[PDB]
Amino acid sequence: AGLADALTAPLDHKDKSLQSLTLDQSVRKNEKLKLAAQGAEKTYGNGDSLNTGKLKNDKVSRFDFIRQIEVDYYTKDTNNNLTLVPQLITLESGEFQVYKQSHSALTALQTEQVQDSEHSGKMVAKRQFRIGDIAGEHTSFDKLPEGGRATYRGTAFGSDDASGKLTYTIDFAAKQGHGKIEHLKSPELNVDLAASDIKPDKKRHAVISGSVLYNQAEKGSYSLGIFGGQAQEVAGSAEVETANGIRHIGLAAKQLE
Ligand SMILES: [Cl-]
Ligand SMILES: [Cl-]
Repeated sequence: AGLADALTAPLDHKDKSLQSLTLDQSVRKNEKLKLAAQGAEKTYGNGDSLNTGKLKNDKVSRFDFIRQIEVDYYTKDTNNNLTLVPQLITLESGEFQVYKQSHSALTALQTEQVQDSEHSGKMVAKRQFRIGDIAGEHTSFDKLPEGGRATYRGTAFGSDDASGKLTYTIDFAAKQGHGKIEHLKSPELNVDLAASDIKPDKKRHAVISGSVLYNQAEKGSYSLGIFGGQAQEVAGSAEVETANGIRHIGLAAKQLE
Protein backbone atom coordinates (compact mmCIF):
# COMPACT_ATOMS: atom_id res chain seq x y z
CA ALA A 1 0.00 0.00 0.00
CA GLY A 2 1.99 2.97 -1.19
CA LEU A 3 -0.65 5.51 -0.21
CA ALA A 4 0.02 5.31 3.51
CA ASP A 5 3.69 5.23 2.54
CA ALA A 6 3.13 8.51 0.71
CA LEU A 7 1.46 9.83 3.88
CA THR A 8 3.98 8.72 6.53
CA ALA A 9 7.36 7.98 4.94
CA PRO A 10 9.77 10.80 4.03
CA LEU A 11 11.16 11.55 0.58
CA ASP A 12 13.62 9.14 -1.02
CA HIS A 13 15.96 9.37 -4.00
CA LYS A 14 15.70 5.69 -5.00
CA ASP A 15 11.93 6.04 -5.38
CA LYS A 16 10.85 5.77 -8.99
CA SER A 17 10.56 8.76 -11.34
CA LEU A 18 8.93 11.91 -9.87
CA GLN A 19 9.99 12.11 -6.23
CA SER A 20 8.20 15.20 -4.88
CA LEU A 21 5.29 17.50 -5.72
CA THR A 22 4.86 20.90 -4.06
CA LEU A 23 1.28 21.58 -2.94
CA ASP A 24 0.73 25.27 -3.69
CA GLN A 25 -2.68 25.58 -5.37
CA SER A 26 -4.27 22.75 -3.36
CA VAL A 27 -3.81 24.54 -0.01
CA ARG A 28 -3.75 28.26 0.70
CA LYS A 29 -1.94 30.13 3.45
CA ASN A 30 -3.31 29.55 6.98
CA GLU A 31 -5.14 26.42 5.73
CA LYS A 32 -4.67 22.78 6.74
CA LEU A 33 -5.29 20.05 4.15
CA LYS A 34 -5.59 16.64 5.82
CA LEU A 35 -5.25 13.59 3.57
CA ALA A 36 -6.14 10.08 4.75
CA ALA A 37 -5.80 6.68 3.09
CA GLN A 38 -4.95 3.10 4.07
CA GLY A 39 -5.45 4.07 7.71
CA ALA A 40 -2.91 6.92 7.62
CA GLU A 41 -3.30 10.69 7.76
CA LYS A 42 -1.05 13.68 7.12
CA THR A 43 -1.69 17.42 7.34
CA TYR A 44 -0.31 19.75 4.67
CA GLY A 45 0.16 23.49 4.43
CA ASN A 46 1.24 25.78 1.60
CA GLY A 47 4.84 24.93 0.78
CA ASP A 48 4.54 21.30 1.80
CA SER A 49 5.63 18.50 -0.52
CA LEU A 50 3.60 15.38 -1.27
CA ASN A 51 5.71 12.21 -1.42
CA THR A 52 4.54 11.15 -4.87
CA GLY A 53 7.59 8.87 -5.09
CA LYS A 54 5.70 6.20 -3.14
CA LEU A 55 2.69 6.39 -5.48
CA LYS A 56 2.33 4.35 -8.66
CA ASN A 57 3.01 6.04 -11.97
CA ASP A 58 0.37 6.50 -14.68
CA LYS A 59 -2.47 5.87 -12.20
CA VAL A 60 -4.79 8.06 -10.13
CA SER A 61 -4.00 7.69 -6.44
CA ARG A 62 -7.01 8.58 -4.28
CA PHE A 63 -7.04 10.08 -0.78
CA ASP A 64 -9.81 11.36 1.46
CA PHE A 65 -9.24 15.09 1.95
CA ILE A 66 -10.65 17.56 4.46
CA ARG A 67 -9.71 21.25 4.30
CA GLN A 68 -9.88 23.15 7.59
CA ILE A 69 -8.82 26.51 8.99
CA GLU A 70 -8.12 27.14 12.68
CA VAL A 71 -9.68 29.97 14.70
CA ASP A 72 -8.86 30.85 18.32
CA TYR A 73 -11.92 32.25 20.09
CA TYR A 74 -11.62 34.58 23.08
CA THR A 75 -13.08 33.35 26.36
CA LYS A 76 -12.95 34.22 30.05
CA ASP A 77 -11.88 31.33 32.28
CA THR A 78 -12.60 30.57 35.96
CA ASN A 79 -10.56 33.64 36.88
CA ASN A 80 -10.53 36.79 34.75
CA ASN A 81 -7.76 35.36 32.55
CA LEU A 82 -7.97 35.29 28.77
CA THR A 83 -8.22 31.76 27.39
CA LEU A 84 -8.12 31.04 23.66
CA VAL A 85 -10.16 28.03 22.50
CA PRO A 86 -8.94 26.71 19.12
CA GLN A 87 -11.78 25.68 16.81
CA LEU A 88 -11.29 24.02 13.41
CA ILE A 89 -13.72 25.29 10.77
CA THR A 90 -14.13 22.65 8.05
CA LEU A 91 -13.98 24.61 4.80
CA GLU A 92 -14.20 21.72 2.34
CA SER A 93 -14.22 17.94 2.08
CA GLY A 94 -14.06 15.22 -0.56
CA GLU A 95 -11.65 13.07 -2.59
CA PHE A 96 -8.09 14.18 -3.42
CA GLN A 97 -6.76 12.69 -6.66
CA VAL A 98 -3.11 12.59 -7.76
CA TYR A 99 -1.75 11.56 -11.17
CA LYS A 100 1.97 10.75 -11.22
CA GLN A 101 4.37 10.65 -14.18
CA SER A 102 8.17 10.60 -14.31
CA HIS A 103 8.83 14.34 -14.75
CA SER A 104 5.42 15.81 -13.90
CA ALA A 105 2.28 15.29 -11.83
CA LEU A 106 -1.02 16.98 -11.09
CA THR A 107 -3.67 16.90 -8.36
CA ALA A 108 -7.44 17.16 -8.69
CA LEU A 109 -10.06 17.90 -6.03
CA GLN A 110 -13.49 16.24 -6.01
CA THR A 111 -15.30 18.45 -3.52
CA GLU A 112 -18.17 16.53 -1.94
CA GLN A 113 -19.18 18.93 0.86
CA VAL A 114 -18.69 22.61 1.70
CA GLN A 115 -19.89 25.11 4.30
CA ASP A 116 -23.41 26.57 4.21
CA SER A 117 -24.99 29.90 3.33
CA GLU A 118 -23.90 32.28 6.10
CA HIS A 119 -21.90 29.27 7.37
CA SER A 120 -22.65 28.85 11.12
CA GLY A 121 -20.99 25.41 11.15
CA LYS A 122 -23.48 23.52 8.96
CA MET A 123 -22.04 21.53 6.05
CA VAL A 124 -24.04 21.24 2.84
CA ALA A 125 -23.44 18.75 0.03
CA LYS A 126 -22.29 20.52 -3.15
CA ARG A 127 -20.13 18.64 -5.64
CA GLN A 128 -17.32 20.22 -7.64
CA PHE A 129 -14.33 18.96 -9.61
CA ARG A 130 -11.32 21.19 -10.16
CA ILE A 131 -7.60 20.93 -10.87
CA GLY A 132 -5.21 21.55 -7.99
CA ASP A 133 -1.48 21.78 -8.72
CA ILE A 134 0.33 20.93 -11.96
CA ALA A 135 4.04 20.59 -11.21
CA GLY A 136 7.19 18.97 -12.53
CA GLU A 137 10.40 19.66 -14.42
CA HIS A 138 9.12 22.26 -16.87
CA THR A 139 10.82 22.06 -20.24
CA SER A 140 12.48 25.33 -21.21
CA PHE A 141 10.94 26.95 -24.27
CA ASP A 142 14.45 27.93 -25.38
CA LYS A 143 15.71 24.33 -25.07
CA LEU A 144 13.04 22.58 -27.15
CA PRO A 145 14.07 20.00 -29.76
CA GLU A 146 14.79 21.68 -33.08
CA GLY A 147 12.86 19.13 -35.13
CA GLY A 148 11.01 15.85 -35.27
CA ARG A 149 7.54 14.79 -34.17
CA ALA A 150 6.55 13.34 -30.80
CA THR A 151 3.48 11.30 -29.83
CA TYR A 152 2.44 11.54 -26.17
CA ARG A 153 -0.11 9.03 -24.88
CA GLY A 154 -1.81 9.22 -21.50
CA THR A 155 -4.88 9.80 -19.35
CA ALA A 156 -7.71 12.32 -19.26
CA PHE A 157 -9.72 12.13 -16.04
CA GLY A 158 -12.73 14.08 -14.81
CA SER A 159 -15.51 13.89 -12.24
CA ASP A 160 -16.15 10.22 -11.39
CA ASP A 161 -14.34 9.18 -14.60
CA ALA A 162 -10.64 8.31 -14.84
CA SER A 163 -10.76 6.17 -18.00
CA GLY A 164 -10.15 8.96 -20.51
CA LYS A 165 -7.50 8.26 -23.14
CA LEU A 166 -5.44 11.33 -24.04
CA THR A 167 -3.48 11.38 -27.29
CA TYR A 168 -1.32 14.39 -28.12
CA THR A 169 1.18 15.07 -30.90
CA ILE A 170 3.80 17.82 -31.09
CA ASP A 171 5.67 18.74 -34.26
CA PHE A 172 8.77 20.57 -33.03
CA ALA A 173 9.61 21.99 -36.46
CA ALA A 174 6.29 23.83 -36.75
CA LYS A 175 6.32 24.14 -32.93
CA GLN A 176 2.68 23.07 -32.78
CA GLY A 177 0.60 20.46 -31.02
CA HIS A 178 -2.84 18.88 -31.26
CA GLY A 179 -4.63 15.93 -29.75
CA LYS A 180 -7.86 14.24 -28.76
CA ILE A 181 -9.60 12.82 -25.68
CA GLU A 182 -11.40 9.49 -26.06
CA HIS A 183 -13.37 6.87 -24.16
CA LEU A 184 -14.91 9.03 -21.42
CA LYS A 185 -18.33 8.14 -20.03
CA SER A 186 -19.72 11.57 -20.88
CA PRO A 187 -19.85 11.86 -24.70
CA GLU A 188 -19.57 15.67 -24.80
CA LEU A 189 -16.11 15.33 -23.20
CA ASN A 190 -14.55 13.17 -25.92
CA VAL A 191 -13.23 16.29 -27.65
CA ASP A 192 -10.43 17.30 -30.00
CA LEU A 193 -7.57 19.45 -28.69
CA ALA A 194 -7.15 21.93 -31.53
CA ALA A 195 -3.79 22.80 -33.05
CA SER A 196 -2.04 25.73 -31.38
CA ASP A 197 1.52 26.98 -31.22
CA ILE A 198 4.02 26.38 -28.42
CA LYS A 199 4.62 29.56 -26.39
CA PRO A 200 6.92 30.59 -23.53
CA ASP A 201 5.16 31.69 -20.33
CA LYS A 202 6.43 34.25 -17.81
CA LYS A 203 9.17 31.94 -16.50
CA ARG A 204 9.85 30.87 -20.13
CA HIS A 205 8.51 27.33 -19.78
CA ALA A 206 7.01 25.60 -22.82
CA VAL A 207 3.20 25.76 -22.76
CA ILE A 208 0.43 25.16 -25.31
CA SER A 209 -2.97 26.89 -25.06
CA GLY A 210 -5.61 25.86 -27.57
CA SER A 211 -9.30 25.43 -28.19
CA VAL A 212 -11.39 22.41 -27.27
CA LEU A 213 -13.47 21.21 -30.21
CA TYR A 214 -16.56 19.00 -30.23
CA ASN A 215 -17.39 18.01 -33.82
CA GLN A 216 -15.23 20.90 -35.09
CA ALA A 217 -17.17 23.20 -32.73
CA GLU A 218 -15.49 25.39 -30.11
CA LYS A 219 -16.72 24.36 -26.65
CA GLY A 220 -13.88 25.33 -24.33
CA SER A 221 -10.10 25.43 -24.09
CA TYR A 222 -7.12 23.41 -22.92
CA SER A 223 -3.72 24.21 -21.46
CA LEU A 224 -0.73 21.87 -21.50
CA GLY A 225 2.80 22.21 -20.22
CA ILE A 226 5.84 20.41 -21.58
CA PHE A 227 7.86 18.56 -18.95
CA GLY A 228 11.23 16.84 -19.01
CA GLY A 229 14.58 18.05 -20.31
CA GLN A 230 13.92 16.14 -23.53
CA ALA A 231 10.19 17.02 -23.66
CA GLN A 232 9.24 13.57 -22.38
CA GLU A 233 5.82 14.43 -20.97
CA VAL A 234 2.90 16.85 -21.15
CA ALA A 235 0.53 17.75 -18.34
CA GLY A 236 -2.32 20.20 -17.95
CA SER A 237 -6.10 20.56 -17.95
CA ALA A 238 -9.11 21.33 -20.13
CA GLU A 239 -12.34 23.30 -19.61
CA VAL A 240 -15.16 21.89 -21.76
CA GLU A 241 -18.79 23.01 -22.12
CA THR A 242 -21.51 20.38 -21.76
CA ALA A 243 -25.28 20.30 -21.34
CA ASN A 244 -24.60 19.99 -17.59
CA GLY A 245 -22.51 23.16 -17.62
CA ILE A 246 -18.74 23.50 -17.73
CA ARG A 247 -16.63 20.46 -16.81
CA HIS A 248 -12.94 20.34 -15.92
CA ILE A 249 -10.61 17.54 -17.05
CA GLY A 250 -7.09 16.64 -16.00
CA LEU A 251 -4.64 15.79 -18.78
CA ALA A 252 -1.34 13.94 -18.52
CA ALA A 253 0.54 12.13 -21.28
CA LYS A 254 4.01 10.76 -21.96
CA GLN A 255 5.95 9.37 -24.88
CA LEU A 256 6.29 5.60 -25.12
CA GLU A 257 8.92 3.05 -26.11
CL1 LIG B 1 -14.30 41.51 34.31
CL1 LIG C 1 -18.23 19.90 -11.66
